[PDB]
Amino acid sequence: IVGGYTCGANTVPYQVSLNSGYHFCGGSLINSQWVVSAAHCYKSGIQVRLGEDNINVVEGNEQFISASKSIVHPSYNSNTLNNDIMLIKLKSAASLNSRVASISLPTSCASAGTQCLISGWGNTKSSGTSYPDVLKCLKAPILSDSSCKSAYPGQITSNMFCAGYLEGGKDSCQGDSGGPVVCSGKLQGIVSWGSGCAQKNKPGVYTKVCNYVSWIKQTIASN
Ligand SMILES: NC(=[NH2+])c1cc2cc(-c3cccc(OC4CCCC4)c3[O-])[nH]c2cc1Cl
Ligand SMILES: [Ca+2]
Repeated sequence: IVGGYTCGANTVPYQVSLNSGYHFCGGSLINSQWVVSAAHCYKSGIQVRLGEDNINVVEGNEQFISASKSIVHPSYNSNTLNNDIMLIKLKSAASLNSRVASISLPTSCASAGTQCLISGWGNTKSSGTSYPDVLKCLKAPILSDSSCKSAYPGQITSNMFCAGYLEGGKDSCQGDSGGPVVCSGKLQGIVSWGSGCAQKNKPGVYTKVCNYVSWIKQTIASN
């Protein structure tokens, strides 16, 4: 997160860190045994780390659970990043409490201007790499589809939306990938892609979760 602030320990209880010997992507807990992340964060050997604040220090509240299976969307396209969503089933259910809790899936899509919270342990510099130890937060609005398409002509599908600031300075970045975009208490987006981080007129592009709720529900129900 570039231009964001320290969230505060466990203030984002649905935030998870996907770890393979180091933090590589974020994710969101949607129930005690399932997490939603981005398809481009897929790899084998994933350990899901819940209740984390400093990812390099065991401070208490952490639950480390191995992923039993990861389900990348069948129509995921790695060239366009269209359908960039993946479901990870945990080997055992997590113990939910005030520090580890799930986030609700949306019943409707959000509108432009809706302010959302994006969080993660991704890079905090736009020019260079600085990864943080604790969780960073950024409040950002969903942009209108004309502004989004004008920024990325020909690259936005109906399963994506842009959020952020066209003036640059505040944005999500690599490492925040797969993590949550929460608006009014509902998971509306997944950190997917953008041109650089916090560059002027190049907002972040997010997977539009409201278009996948029946898919998530049917897939969970059958696995
Ligand atoms: N807000 C933005 N401008 C932005 C920037 C990046 C940058 C990435 C990104 C860059 C390099 C590698 C990535 O994933 C690899 C690391 C782990 C597996 C795939 C990214 O997600 N994702 C991004 C997502 C966004 Cl929304
Ligand atoms: Ca920790």
